Amino acid sequence: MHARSTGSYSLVTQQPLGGKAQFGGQRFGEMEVWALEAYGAAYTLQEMLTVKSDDVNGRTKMYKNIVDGNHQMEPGMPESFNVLLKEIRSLGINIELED
Amino acid sequence: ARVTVQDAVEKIGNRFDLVLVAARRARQMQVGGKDPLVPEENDKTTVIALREIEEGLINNQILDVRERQEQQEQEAAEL
Amino acid sequence: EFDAIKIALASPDMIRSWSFGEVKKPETINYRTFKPERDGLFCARIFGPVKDYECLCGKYKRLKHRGVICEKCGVEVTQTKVRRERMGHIELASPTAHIWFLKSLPSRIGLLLDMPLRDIERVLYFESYVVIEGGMTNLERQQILTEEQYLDALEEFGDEFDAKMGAEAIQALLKSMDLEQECEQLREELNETNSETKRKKLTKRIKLLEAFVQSGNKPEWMILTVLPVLPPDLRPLVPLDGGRFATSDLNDLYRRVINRNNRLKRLLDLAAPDIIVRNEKRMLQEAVDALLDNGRRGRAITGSNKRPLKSLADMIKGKQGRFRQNLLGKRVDYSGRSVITVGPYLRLHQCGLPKKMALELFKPFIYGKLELRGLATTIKAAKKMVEREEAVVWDILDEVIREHPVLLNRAPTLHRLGIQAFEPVLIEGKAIQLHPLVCAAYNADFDGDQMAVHVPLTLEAQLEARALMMSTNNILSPANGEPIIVPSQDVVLGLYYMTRDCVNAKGEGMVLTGPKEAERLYRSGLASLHARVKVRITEYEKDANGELVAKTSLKDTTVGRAILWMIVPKGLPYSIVNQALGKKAISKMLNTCYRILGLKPTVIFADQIMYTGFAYAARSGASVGIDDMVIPEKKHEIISEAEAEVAEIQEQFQSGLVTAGERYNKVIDIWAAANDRVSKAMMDNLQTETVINRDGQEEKQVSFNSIYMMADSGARGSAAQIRQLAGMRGLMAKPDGSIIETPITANFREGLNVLQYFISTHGARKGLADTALKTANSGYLTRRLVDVAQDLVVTEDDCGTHEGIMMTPVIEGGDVKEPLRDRVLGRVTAEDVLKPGTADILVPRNTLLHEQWCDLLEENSVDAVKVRSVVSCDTDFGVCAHCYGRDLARGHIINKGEAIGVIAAQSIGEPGTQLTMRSSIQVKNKGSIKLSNVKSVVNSSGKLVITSRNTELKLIDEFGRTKESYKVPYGAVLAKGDGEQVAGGETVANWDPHTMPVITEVSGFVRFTDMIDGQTITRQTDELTGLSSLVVLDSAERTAGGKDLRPALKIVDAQGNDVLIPGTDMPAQYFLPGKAIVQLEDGVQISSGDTLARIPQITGGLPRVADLFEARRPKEPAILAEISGIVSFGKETKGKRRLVITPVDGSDPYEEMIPKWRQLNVFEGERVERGDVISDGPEAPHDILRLRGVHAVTRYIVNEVQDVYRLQGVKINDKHIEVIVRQMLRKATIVNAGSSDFLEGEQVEYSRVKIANRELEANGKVGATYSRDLLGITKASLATESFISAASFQETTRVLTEAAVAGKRDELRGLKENVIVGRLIPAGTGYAYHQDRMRRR
DNA sequence: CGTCGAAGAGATTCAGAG
DNA sequence: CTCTGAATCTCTTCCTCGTGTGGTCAGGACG
RNA sequence: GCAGAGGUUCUAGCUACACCCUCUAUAAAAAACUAAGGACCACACGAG
Ligand SMILES: NCc1c[nH]c2nc(N)[nH]c(=O)c12
Ligand SMILES: [Mg+2]
Repeated sequence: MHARSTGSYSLVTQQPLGGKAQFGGQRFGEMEVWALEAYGAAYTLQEMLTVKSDDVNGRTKMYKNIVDGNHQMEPGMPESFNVLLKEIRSLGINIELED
Repeated sequence: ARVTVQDAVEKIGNRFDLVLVAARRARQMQVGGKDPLVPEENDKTTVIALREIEEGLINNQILDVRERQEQQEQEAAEL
Repeated sequence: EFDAIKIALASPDMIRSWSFGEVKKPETINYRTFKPERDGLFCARIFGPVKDYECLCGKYKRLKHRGVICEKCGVEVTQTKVRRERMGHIELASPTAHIWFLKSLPSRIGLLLDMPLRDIERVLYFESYVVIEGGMTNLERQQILTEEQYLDALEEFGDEFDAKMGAEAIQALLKSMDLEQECEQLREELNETNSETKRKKLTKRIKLLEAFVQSGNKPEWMILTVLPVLPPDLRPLVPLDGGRFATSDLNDLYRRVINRNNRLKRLLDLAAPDIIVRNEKRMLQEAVDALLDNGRRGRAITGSNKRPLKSLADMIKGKQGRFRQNLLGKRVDYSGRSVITVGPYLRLHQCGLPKKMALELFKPFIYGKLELRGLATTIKAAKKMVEREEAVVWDILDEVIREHPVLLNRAPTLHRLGIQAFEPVLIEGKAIQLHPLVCAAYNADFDGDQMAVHVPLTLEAQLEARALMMSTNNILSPANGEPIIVPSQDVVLGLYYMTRDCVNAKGEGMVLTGPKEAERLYRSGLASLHARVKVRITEYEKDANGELVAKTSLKDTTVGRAILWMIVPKGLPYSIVNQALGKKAISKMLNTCYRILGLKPTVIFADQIMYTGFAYAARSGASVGIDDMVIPEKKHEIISEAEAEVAEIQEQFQSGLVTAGERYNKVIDIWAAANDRVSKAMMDNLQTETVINRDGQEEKQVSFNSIYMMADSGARGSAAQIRQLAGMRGLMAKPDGSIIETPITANFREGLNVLQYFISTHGARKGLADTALKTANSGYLTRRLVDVAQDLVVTEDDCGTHEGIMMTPVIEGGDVKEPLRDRVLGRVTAEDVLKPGTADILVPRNTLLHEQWCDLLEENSVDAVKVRSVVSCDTDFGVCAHCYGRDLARGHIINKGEAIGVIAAQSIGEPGTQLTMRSSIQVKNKGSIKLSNVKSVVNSSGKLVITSRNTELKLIDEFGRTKESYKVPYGAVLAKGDGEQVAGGETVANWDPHTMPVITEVSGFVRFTDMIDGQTITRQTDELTGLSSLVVLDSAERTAGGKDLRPALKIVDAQGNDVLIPGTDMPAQYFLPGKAIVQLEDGVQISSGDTLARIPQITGGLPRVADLFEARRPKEPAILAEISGIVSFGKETKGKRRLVITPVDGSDPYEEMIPKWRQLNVFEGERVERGDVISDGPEAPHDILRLRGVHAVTRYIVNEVQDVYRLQGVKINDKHIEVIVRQMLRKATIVNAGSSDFLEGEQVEYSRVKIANRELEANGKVGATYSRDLLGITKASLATESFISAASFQETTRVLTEAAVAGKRDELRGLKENVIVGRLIPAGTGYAYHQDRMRRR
């Protein structure tokens, strides 16, 4: 038994940090995303991917929303994507986002 | 408490429209101060919406009409 | 919020625009002082402050000082998160070429200059001059020069021009050339080109040039001059570990690059000799190459411990890169893990949960509820009381747990049902309980398996895990309509033991009032559980529409069956709980209950059946004892007689009568026969041998042996395993795939010898080693299938099209494998299916076919029904609802939006775990023989003789359904005639398989056309027939003189005239194939059916499915007829046989080269049709698609996959195969450009070209013609619409380079490009929101 | 006191005859 | 002689979750 | 922190997303508000 709710995060801000002696969340692996996509469930997928895992302005917002009484969501955008953008931008390849 | 939701999805055929039309009803019961029309009994605010939909008291049109009436009432106070 | 992303090659000015500072000092930090160095790789001034709102000198420490750069330390005070966003750049002293744009497969820097890769490799590494600005010389601008040759050129040419060196030379060459200039001359050269290979190379180059000139790129940009550095916090860094700060990361590479650059700068300002500057520049280039991608060269730069240190390109691609480790599979909070427990009591909509786990999962909810109660003033007090674990906290926890579903997720979730929802029920202990009936969809044992518990937080997630994911919502699996909650092990055995009959048990022949009284008469012990009695039952009927009709008849059954009646709902009839009730009967009972009663009265029934099964399997005491496994008495005699037979064969071999191989085969066959005999003896002594009294003499009755009851009921084990428990084990296989001569003659109840165990261990080792490869290959196949479809969503409700693929029952010659009532059910017809009475429309053209329709189809007995399928749908970016048919999960038409792209990929890749990795034909039943498209000729014996091989033997009864199909050889002799009723048991076709008959279409004399005895046919003396038999010399064996002539037979009359084929002027010419043994002579009449020449004569594993989907060309592809015409030859196999086919209407430019060793089943007098086979052999998917349309490749690539999947017994509905087929042939090629702007040679997506030509035809101008194309899954996925959709699947470097060079912007719109970004996926409930947002634009 | 194997596609190689 | 196909060389990928132990730079003076 | 300053406590507690209170030169009367630094590699183990 290991279950955790909140705790320390990693450098890439993927919060669970790996289930072990140190606190960790079980990996919502690659196949589980497909298993979610097979159903019509997308909101739970979004909350598995953004608010729960890595969104610095999502975690600290919903930890206050839940204790307040309303179960809302704000997606933000994962820090891992802001890491991939840097790891490609530092390669001599300019990758950006339109608007 | 409801275990099988097949009765509800007959009212809202998509069953993807059912979740989106019940989330608004649940929000109007958690954040918004409105009271459920179904007699509440110990149940949380997320199955009360499904219970209302089962009775046919709520669909994708009734809640829109109600929010339009709320908008009109707010317009009345604006003078 | 923001539109799609775009990717383009980074300009040297843009890098300067990005960076905030400039790094000049290699050292990251001072070891003595924690604060970073001013010019170091970690820098406070460049990459922001180290701590929040704090400078380095400590002058300012509060928010009121924010935004003011301190002048003492020099760091602009701001938050710390700016340390993951700012960037820095190094100024290289010598221009350095990118490695991604040099060592990649097409090598764009080489394709852009049209020079070999090796020359660029040489000049880039400072060992060979390349001429720049040759001028009026004998040295070209693309010329490669050698050091000594360069010196000689200097001595020879006095003009000031000189070949440069290094990456600067390549940069200057790139700058000098004009991209727009070469395009016109390349187009002219392509037009003047006489060959297609050179023109193809030219098309590649011109496409690269056009891509460069369209997007905003400058070729000079491939050689970076300023190089950016990653932000400091992006470096993994080292945690305080006692004062080491040690780990292998990028910082080593960045330090070495900076050191090399600084040395180069110092040497350049020191006026060093060229021999040293060149070496320094080469070292700098090697360092930059290693930094960008460590290992693209032969040498892999490695730090300490001799391990290849990671580089930037190694942290994007692969299972360790971001795209598959940190973007797709993010680890989540609010999780948990524990071992499994039976959890029998909880209903199938709820599962157990330890208190010590549910307390930690729902912590914020507990805090909120405590705040609402007023127990805790602040969050601190709430945390304290939660850690106290006092009485109030548990009461609060029993509130937030009431109606809050949780997701019980199994570890290897192969298919959709892997992760389901449950309602928690708090229990003590430390294990997660689980309803037993759902321990099958999970494929979850109880030998210490581990499930993970997730939690939905938002209100939408709670409602979704209730309306889609609750275990009571997915009863039927998406792969097939059959239920997935079939009772598995103990409940089925209990029901089987309940529903039986012993011919004499207490309470026999009595009359019972009803089940209410039967349960009492059994509980009292006055009557045994099995006893044939007479009871009355209120059988309720739904025959009246929407009404329940109650009929009560005194039915005869057992007490046990009568007790079971009360559990079943009222609607079901009584003809289901009356039989023996094995396992398949129970599953069918559940299916019928769901079909005719809905879902709500089936969940209750399936929950109640488990209780009854467990309760009456506990009272049974079904134990296994040694005396159960009876050894048949006949076994010893069978063993002795088999030993005698093998000894006889051994003595024969020692006498030389038989060969070693023949004796080995005989021994194997006799041992197999003996094994089957002993197995039959044991089975007959196991099931029937029970004998008891019927109040009189002895009577026979099916056994009550426990081992037999665990096999007949299907609870666990089959007859094959029992064969290993009582009878002999049989013959075992050697590790190399051979069968050992001596089988193991000992069972498991008996002792097993030492040798008979050392032999047995081979199979166990092989089977256990195959797990570690079956799973490893099934995973990859599933991943490819998922990432190839990945985007199919049912967006439109009706295509409105008309054409649909045909559907017919499939028979291999035995019993019908699949009736038309099985495949067709769940789909929608294309054209109006007609009653066998003509001009009668039984069912309209566009009605869905449910059970009440399939039942009607059975009455009329129709074999061919057109069905719309997703291959012929015309809706772009998504299949239709009607074109897809029944959802197969809920018995209604699929809703508008369900993500069907991933469902099929999961349902096909799921059975990849249990799937194994590796004369005279007698009729089955009486009926009439029908031969489709046959040309029968009556032989001398009077037996029916088919002309062509394509005719197939089929039997037709009064219903017209083909009971069987038989493949028959070309020109064979058949015992029975066509259109004649035949009896069962007797063979309709008899022939010698070794001999290949060669018959003629019509009767007449034989004339040896273009034939000379000794040139094309050399008469070989036959010692058996007593006459020298004309043997045709082989094409590669006969002389070249006879090669020019074509050995043929002509039909002629008695006078000498040539008899023409009926219909065609040219007389019939029969070419005698090589090594043909013709009994008749030149000038002897041929009987139509007599054999002129007597010529002596898949892998159901996973690789077959993989090769099928991959569209791999078979080893020996059978050639086909491109256009209908008459067969003709143009050469005499001068290196290769030549074939020319010309239509009678239009002249032909198409001539086919044929290998000389391929047999030609066609004759030059025969006229072929389009799509007709020329040479026999395996077919290629590529050939079929471009010869017989698109509808024909489906009927093959689905039939073959189903053939592979039928052997193992697994069932997968056809539409799941068909959507993968549709995703395969999505790319199309245009034959002629027409009025559209597409270049004729380019490949464009089928949807784009279809929409473009339709829009063009909306105006006067005509659209563009297109030719369909087929691509394998692993190549179609890599060439998808979006670059980021294929850059996370495979080959990241190539995909990213190709996207960056062309400036290929994205559009999202997929299911992975939205998962990566982290927004609503356009698959399920988010489809409405995405639709809306699209409407906004 | 900071400071200096397999296996398969694809792109090169390469070839053979009329 | 110049593609024609036919060898021949090069890059890629080869499941998915956990439970645990242990070991590990960089780069030692230097003024 | 009404702006500046100080602050009960329930680590630390004008930013981390923060937040509130009283007071007028400097700390002291009071309740309600949050959740932190952890890389790589070998060996063994379990399950599908
Ligand atoms: N730490 C001193 C103090 C006591 N109460 C407080 N309340 C708030 N909002 N912030 C604080 O800093 C304090
Ligand atoms: Mg297990």
